[PDB]
Amino acid sequence: TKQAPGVSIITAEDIAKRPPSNDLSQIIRTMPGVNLTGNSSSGQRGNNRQIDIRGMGPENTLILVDGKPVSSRNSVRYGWRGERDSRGDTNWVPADQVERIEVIRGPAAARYGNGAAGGVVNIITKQAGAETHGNLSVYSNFPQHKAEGASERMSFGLNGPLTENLSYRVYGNIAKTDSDDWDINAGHESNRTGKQAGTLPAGREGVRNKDIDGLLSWRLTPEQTLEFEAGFSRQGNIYTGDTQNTNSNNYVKQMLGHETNRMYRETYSVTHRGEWDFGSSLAYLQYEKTRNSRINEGLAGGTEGIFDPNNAGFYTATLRDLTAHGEVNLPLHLGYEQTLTLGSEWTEQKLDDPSSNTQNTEEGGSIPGLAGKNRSSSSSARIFSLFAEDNIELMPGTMLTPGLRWDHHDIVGDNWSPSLNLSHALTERVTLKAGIARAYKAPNLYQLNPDYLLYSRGQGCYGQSTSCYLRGNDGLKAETSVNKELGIEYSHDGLVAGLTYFRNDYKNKIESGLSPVDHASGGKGDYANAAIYQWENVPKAVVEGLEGTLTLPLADGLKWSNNLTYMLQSKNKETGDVLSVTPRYTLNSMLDWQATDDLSLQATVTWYGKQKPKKYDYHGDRVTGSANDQLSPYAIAGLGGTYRLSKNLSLGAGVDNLFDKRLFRAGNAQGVVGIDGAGAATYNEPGRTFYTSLTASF
Ligand SMILES: [Fe+3]
Repeated sequence: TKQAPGVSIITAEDIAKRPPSNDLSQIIRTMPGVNLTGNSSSGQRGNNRQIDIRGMGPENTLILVDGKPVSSRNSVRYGWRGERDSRGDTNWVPADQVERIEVIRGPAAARYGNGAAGGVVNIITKQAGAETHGNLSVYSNFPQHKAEGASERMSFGLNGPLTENLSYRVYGNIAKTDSDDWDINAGHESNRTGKQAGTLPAGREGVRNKDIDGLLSWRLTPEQTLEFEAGFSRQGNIYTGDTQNTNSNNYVKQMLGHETNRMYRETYSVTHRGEWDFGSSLAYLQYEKTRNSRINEGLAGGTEGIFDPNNAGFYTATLRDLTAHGEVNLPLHLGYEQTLTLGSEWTEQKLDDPSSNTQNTEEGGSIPGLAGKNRSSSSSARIFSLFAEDNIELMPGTMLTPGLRWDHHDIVGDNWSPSLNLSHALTERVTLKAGIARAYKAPNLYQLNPDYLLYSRGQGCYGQSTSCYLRGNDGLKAETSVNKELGIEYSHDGLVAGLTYFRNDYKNKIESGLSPVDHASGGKGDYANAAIYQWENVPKAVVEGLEGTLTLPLADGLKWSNNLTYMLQSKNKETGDVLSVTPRYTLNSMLDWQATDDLSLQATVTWYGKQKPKKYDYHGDRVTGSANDQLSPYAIAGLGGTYRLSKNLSLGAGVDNLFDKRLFRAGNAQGVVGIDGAGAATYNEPGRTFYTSLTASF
């Protein structure tokens, strides 16, 4: 099936029947245990939501394409409140060239190591067969309300042999998601007075995509396959007024409807695959080079994450990420039947960011050990990793899987991530699964870097009103999490009923600090001798909830599917505030009718529970008025169909959000001077939207 405890498959056929506008987050987020959330609780860049597994935040969600990491978002400045002005890393592969998506949550994902603390999303592409095939896929949606941005998408694939031992596969995508109108949130905004009167919290940023991938497979012997692939992708946005704090200036307005960030992503990969008697082998080299070109922003207080009109123009941040991986897999025959996997991994992240490191110390006064001007643009970390998984058959139908991962991070030091995964047949229809693993999170190159320096005159300083600096800290420990999960599943004649409890005990979550470690010397007026905070390790945090799935065959042609997320707890145990903001629950419900041999029909309902904002502001003081606002439970219904015209041509058509339930970003979560908070009202939910699709394939 598509749902075991801790794991979900999305198939090409699923993607086809619930087409995404553009980004895959749309369909990935409907898996149990998965939300579409910001990383922390500020609501900053709140229309830029990314995949979150079990409320661990999206920085703890590792995105792979065919087993190879995507790290491109690590090229976007990481801000004071743990958000990047990034659309995430699930929009690099076009929907219609995906074979399947694998989502691995909690203890079963730790084995993947750095940044799999929430879990892994592996986006798997269609490959060549024994013959040549190819496809041409087009999708086009049509919002009821014009304010909301429509999406258009055209991709092709082409795959097959060249020789007896030479296979290839190529695809290309062109797509565009129009931005929401600059004024979509007008009349819904938080109360804005004085200087900030007239300001608006923005709708969804638009994106233009260009994706080209080529792969050559070379199986130069019976037991030896060698793969070369290159990826060229380009996302340029369509700006619609978004700023960190929802303030505006003149440069912002000048740029409405213009490209203000472009990401170029280049991937080259060498992969050798072995199969012989003793067992299996895999090793790969990926070089990911990301260029993040965007308009200079300020790094101080209310000027953090607005276009800086004193330093107008684009800079380019450059991420060179290098990944090499080796695994062999061994069948073994002993007192217990088993399979042993042995592996090394090596990664290098070089970040050149010529803008992030430029906050100067004149106003707050200077910081011993930090040069106020011409600090290095450069950050880097290498992790070396060794691991062995043992997949032990005790008695047929029962598997015990212990694995040890050891990682050497060249700054933070040594990590030991042990794991144990049990699956037990209690019956031929019932399976119990238990798992406890310690997953691993390396500090990001922003958190780690003593040259990375933000400033506030007070409004963003914890436990005071005075000026303060926030500073990078190479003294940081890595974040570790003991992800526990206990689950049970009945599966028989496509009847599936399962429920999982998960608890992740979260140690040394990295976060803007609560106590000054120091005070600077000198600078201007009341702002002089500002307090110094660094990126700190929070001792303890907890997430806890329930994943459920229930699939009933109503009739032979008719299938009723349901996935449930219920979030019990999400607590920073130091401040007692929430980590993420997620709906209390999420129920996704599909009815799938095979109405003919040729016609298939789909009704879907998604129910979102209550959403509560953070209780405390940047000061650590309790928020008041509209900063407390919660979002009521709501549902989104949709109908669709796919009418097969020939083995060569299929048409799709449907309506997302049938009953036109809409939500509007009112701003960030808390109040600032002149800008009331918006609590949980931090994102735009789009209204009724018609769509059509056409897929031609040999
Ligand atoms: Fe300020």
